[PDB]
Amino acid sequence: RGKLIAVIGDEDTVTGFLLGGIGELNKNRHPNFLVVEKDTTINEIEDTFRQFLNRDDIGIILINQYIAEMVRHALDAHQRSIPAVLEIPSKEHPYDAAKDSILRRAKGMF
Amino acid sequence: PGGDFSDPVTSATLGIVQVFWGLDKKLAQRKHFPSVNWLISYSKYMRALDEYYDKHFTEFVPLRTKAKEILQEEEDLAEIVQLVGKASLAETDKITLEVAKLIKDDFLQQNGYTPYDRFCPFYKTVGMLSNMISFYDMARRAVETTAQSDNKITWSIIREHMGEILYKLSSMKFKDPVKDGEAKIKADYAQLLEDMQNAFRSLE
Amino acid sequence: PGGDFSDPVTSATLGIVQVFWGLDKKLAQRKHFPSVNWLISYSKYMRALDEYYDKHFTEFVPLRTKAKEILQEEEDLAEIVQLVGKASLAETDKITLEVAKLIKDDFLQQNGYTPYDRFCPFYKTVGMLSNMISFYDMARRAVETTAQSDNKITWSIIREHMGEILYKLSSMKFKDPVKDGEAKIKADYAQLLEDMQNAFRSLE
Amino acid sequence: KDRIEIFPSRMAQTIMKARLKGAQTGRNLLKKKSDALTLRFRQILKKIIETKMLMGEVMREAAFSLAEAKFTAGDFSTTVIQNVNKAQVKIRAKKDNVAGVTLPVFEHYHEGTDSYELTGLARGGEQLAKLKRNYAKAVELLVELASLQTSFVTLDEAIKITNRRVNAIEHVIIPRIERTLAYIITELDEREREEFYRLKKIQEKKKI
Repeated sequence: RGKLIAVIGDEDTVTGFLLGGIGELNKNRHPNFLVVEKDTTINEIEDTFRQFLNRDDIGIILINQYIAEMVRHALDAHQRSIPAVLEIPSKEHPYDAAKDSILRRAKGMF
Repeated sequence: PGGDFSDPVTSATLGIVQVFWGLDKKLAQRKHFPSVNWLISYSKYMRALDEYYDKHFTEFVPLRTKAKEILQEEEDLAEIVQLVGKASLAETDKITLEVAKLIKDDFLQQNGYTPYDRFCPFYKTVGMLSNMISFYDMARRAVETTAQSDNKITWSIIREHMGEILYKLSSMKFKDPVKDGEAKIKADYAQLLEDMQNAFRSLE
Repeated sequence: PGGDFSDPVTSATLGIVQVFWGLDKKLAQRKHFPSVNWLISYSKYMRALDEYYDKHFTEFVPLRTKAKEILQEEEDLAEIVQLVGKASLAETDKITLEVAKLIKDDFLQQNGYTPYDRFCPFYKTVGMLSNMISFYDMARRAVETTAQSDNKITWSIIREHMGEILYKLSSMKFKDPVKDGEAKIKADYAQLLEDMQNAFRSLE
Repeated sequence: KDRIEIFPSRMAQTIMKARLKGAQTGRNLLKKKSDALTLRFRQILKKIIETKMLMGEVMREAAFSLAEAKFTAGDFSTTVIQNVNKAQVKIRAKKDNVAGVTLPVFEHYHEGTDSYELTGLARGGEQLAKLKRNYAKAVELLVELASLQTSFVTLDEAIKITNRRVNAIEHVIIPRIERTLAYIITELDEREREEFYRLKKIQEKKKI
C-alpha cells in the first residue's frame, strides 16, 4: 500500500532484487537501495543505514550476511519492530544462524 | 453497624425474613437510585407468583428470568475484564455487556422527583422488559446467523443502522403516564417493537 | 508493647501532647541513628516560632517547605518505582528520588557517639540544607532547559559530571565544630556552592 | 508496608479475605495468559530455522541463475542499475491478532507495473525471465520471514511485561494480605477474651 521494501546489497544481489520488482524513485528522486562494492567505508555506510532507519517509508530492509557483519554494532544498536531488519546470505557467505542480531535476542534458545 | 452482615441482629433478622432487600453502598455512592444490590438479595415469592403471572400475562416469567441471566453475565464479565482492560471483549461479550448496561441505565433506576418515574405499574414494567429481551434476542440471532453463514455482523454495523431504534428504546423511559393515557404508551411500546423488527429486517 | 501505636497508653498520650516523634524499628534495623520516621511525626509549635526564626534568619521557610515537598514526593514515588522496577521514570522523577536518597543518607543520618556528631548547632543545619536544596534547584533547572530544547540531560550525565562534588557534599558532615571555627565552615560550604556553580556553568 | 492499613474487625476480615481471593484469581488468569504467550513464542520459533534454511538454498538458486545469466547477455548490470523508475512489488501492511496483543504483519503485493523488458542484451531474454521467477519466489518467502520476525521481536517484550506483572503480584501482595489477616484474627481473639474475663469477674463478685 504505502511502505516499500529496501535493499542494501552488493552488485549481484542488488541486480537480483531490482529484477524481482523491488525498486523505486521517490518524489525526492533517490534510490531506495544502496550498492556495496569493494571500496566503501563503514562510517558513511552507517550514516546511510541511519538514513534508512529514520526514513518512515521502508518497513523491511534486506542486508547480506557479511554486509550486515560489516556493520554489526550500529546494526544492533536499533531495537524496534516496525523497522524490521532481515539478514540474507550471499554467494560466498552462506547463511549463518550464529551471526544474527535477532537470534542473539533469543539467547540460550539452542 | 458498619454496613455488613457481621452483627448478630442483622444475621438473626436475615435468618427469618422471607424477603431480603440488601442495598449497595457503592450504588448509593453512584446515585443511580434506588441503590439495590440485585446480587446479595433474594425473595421466596417467585414460585407462588408464577401462577398469578401466568393467569394474567403469560409473558412475564421468561422475560424476567432472562433479565436476571443477562444482568448476571454482565456482572461476571465485569469481574473478568478488570485486568485485561476490556481488550478481550469479543462480539457476543460486547452484545451482552451493552444489553445489560442498557438494562442498568434505563430500566434499573428511577427519578422520584419527576412525573414519569414516581410510579411504574406492573404492565408497564412487563412491556419495557419484553422490549429489552426482544432486542437482545434479535441481535443475538442476527449475529449468530451471519457468523455461521457469511459476512459476520458486528456491533458497529448494528449501532450504525439502528441508532434510531436504540434511542427510541432508551426514550421509552419518558412515556409519562401522568400526562398520557395507557393506550398511547402501550401503542408506543408496540410500535417501537415493530420499528425494531423492521430495522433488523432491513439490516438482515 | 511491640511498637503497636494503637495501644491504650500511646492513644491517651497522643491526644494531650503537642509534639510527637514517631520512631520506626526498620530504620533502627538499618542503624539509621536516630531512627525517626519523619512522615508521621508533627509539631504544632511551628507557627509560634516562625516569627523568631525570621527575626534571626529569614531564610529557612523555603528550605523547610522544599524539604517536606521532596520527601513527600519521594514517598509517593516509592510505590511506582517498587512495582514498575525503576524504568518508567521521567528525568525529574529520578532527580527527586536520588536527591531524596542523598538527603536521607546525609542530613538525616547522624552518629550519637563519634566525636564529630556528638553535637550539631543550628547554623550548620542551615548550611547543609541550603547546600542540598540549591543543588536540587540547579540540577532540575539545567535538566529542564536541556529537556525542552534538545539533548535531555540524564541523571547519569550529571553523576559522571560531578561525582567528586557529590562526594564532597556528603563528606560535609565531618567537621567536629567544637575545634573548628564557625566562619571557617561557613566559608567551606560557600566554597562547595562555588564548586557547584562552576560545574553548572561549565555544563551550561 | 508489611500490613495493609485498616482497623482490625470482623467486617475487615471479610473484605481482606475477598481481596485475597481477587488477587488469587488475578494470578491464575495471568498464568493462563502467560501460557498462551509462551505457546505463541514457541510456535513462532518452531520452524523459523527451517524456513531460513529454505531461504538460504533458494537464494543460492537465484545466485547461480544469475551466474548463468552472466553468460548469454554480458554487462547487463549497469543497464539494469540505471533503469530504475517504479516498483512492481509492495508491502501491504496487515494486522495479526496472535493473542490479546496485536502485532503488525505484511502481505506480498503485485502492484501492477510489470517488470521491465531488456531485449537488446545480445538477445538473452529467457535467462533473465527465469532469474525474475527465481528472485520473485525468493522475495515472497522473504516477506513471510519478515512478518514472522516482526511478530517475534514484539512478542518478546510482551512476554517480559506479562511475566513481570505476574511475578510482582505473586511475590508482593499475597504475603502482605496473609500477614494482615493473621494479625486481624489475633486482635479479634484478644478482644473477645478480655470480655470473657471481665464477665467472669462480675460473676464471681455476684457470689458475695
